[PDB]
Amino acid sequence: TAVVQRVEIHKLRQGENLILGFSIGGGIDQDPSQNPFSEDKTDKGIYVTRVSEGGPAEIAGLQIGDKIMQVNGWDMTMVTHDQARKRLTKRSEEVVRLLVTRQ
Amino acid sequence: NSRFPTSII
Repeated sequence: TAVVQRVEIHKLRQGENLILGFSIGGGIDQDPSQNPFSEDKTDKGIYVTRVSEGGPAEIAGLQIGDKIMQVNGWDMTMVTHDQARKRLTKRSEEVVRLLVTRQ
Repeated sequence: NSRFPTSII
């Protein structure tokens, strides 16, 4: 029911920032019952909740609803929302590889 | 959803 995908996002510079062109929800500090994208409503994982049309994530193949398992090898299955955000937005990293699962 | 915060990155 879930298929593994590997995407390689090349961030886009927007002013001082490097951006990925998507949004995330979830995390072990959040209420998993409110995540509309998961199969199991106790799943506290990080999910892609929106993708910017024409942005880096879209070009790389990311899709709304994808569950993020790893970012550049870092486990994303049991992290807080803020930890996930920080891992995805390291200013020093222009390329981020995401391991995701897709229903 | 107010109870499903999301972050833009």
